[PDB]
Amino acid sequence: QERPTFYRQELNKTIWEVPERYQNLSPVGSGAYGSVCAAFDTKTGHRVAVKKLSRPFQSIIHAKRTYRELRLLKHMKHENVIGLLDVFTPARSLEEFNDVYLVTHLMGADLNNIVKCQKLTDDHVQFLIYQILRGLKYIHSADIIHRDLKPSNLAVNEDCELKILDFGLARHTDDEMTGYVATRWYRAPEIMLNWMHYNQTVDIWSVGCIMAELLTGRTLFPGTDHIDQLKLILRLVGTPGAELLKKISSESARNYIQSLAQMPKMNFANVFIGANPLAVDLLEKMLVLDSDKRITAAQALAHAYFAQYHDPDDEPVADPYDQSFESRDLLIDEWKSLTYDEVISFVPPPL
Amino acid sequence: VYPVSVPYSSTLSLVMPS
Ligand SMILES: Nc1nccc(-c2c(-c3ccc(F)cc3)ncn2C2CCNCC2)n1
Repeated sequence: QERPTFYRQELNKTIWEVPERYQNLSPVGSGAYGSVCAAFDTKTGHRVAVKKLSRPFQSIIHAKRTYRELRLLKHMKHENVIGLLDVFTPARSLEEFNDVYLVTHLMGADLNNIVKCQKLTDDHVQFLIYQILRGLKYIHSADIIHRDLKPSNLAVNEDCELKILDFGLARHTDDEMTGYVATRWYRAPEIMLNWMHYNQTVDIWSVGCIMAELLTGRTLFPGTDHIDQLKLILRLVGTPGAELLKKISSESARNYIQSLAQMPKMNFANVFIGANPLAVDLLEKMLVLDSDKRITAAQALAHAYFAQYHDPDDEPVADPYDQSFESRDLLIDEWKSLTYDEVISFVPPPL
Repeated sequence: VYPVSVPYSSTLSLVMPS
């Protein structure tokens, strides 16, 4: 293994310097802290997506996050999760190391694009939610939570295959959080304001939201702010008891909810008109306020809505992930050096 | 009320936006 030959061009207003294996680069939109180009890879013969990070080491927080993202992508080997075909830098030494490029298989679109242009049949929804859940079982088994499941974060292709991306990258103390508007719509009530008490089933709430939207074409709870969001949610699931309501509300929001009459539980079969009774039933197990009674990814996969796909011996869990780095405090150049190590130690898929 | 796109009646493909 010697250094490949690289070539340069300008895409999205920077110089992209990539191995000559990647041809026909085409900008196909932003990624998390980066931008993405589609390409053909002469080496595997696949169409791929290449993400170049935007100023990966511009602060300590950014550098760590660059490290976190690389470590996550390297760990994930699962058909319904984005993984790495390649990671490269044009740098020949740590002393010149500035840029990180990540490569995975090309997916044609995201579920935002699909929901906004096309009606989905109950069969589509079955296979799509199944893949989300299959992927999520695997992520959750490595003690990672996605935290931001929404349609734009679910990549799809022409054969209705799906991969989860942008898992576990953001934290709620991050500034200029992009995507925050859409993220609210899909977020579990218990973490809408603080994160002092939650579990991995925050992600299953988001799945419930996405599923409803794939079935109907419409965003289930498109709130304008924390009070509005809560009101929209309670209008469907019903106003809970006083102890639970306190766990999911600010004092202000709680006061707004209580200035209105108690809302009863709606029967989901009278909301989602025309739906598969089994689709309705699973939604009822996903969109529940009590997170200790919300269904897990593993349990959801055995739900009868997924009878045509479910298979316990073909729904794998992950190798154990070392998140000890998360507790560290390092300077830009130290996170950089760690990220460099990870770039250099990468071993590609066999193909 | 949120009627489904395609009412349920007792290989898959998707079209890309472009
Ligand atoms: N078309 C396509 N196919 C696969 C992935 C992506 C991709 C990535 C991404 C992540 C890691 C990686 F190593 C390479 C690319 N990040 C955001 N996206 C897209 C998903 C949302 N719309 C376009 C951006 N885009």
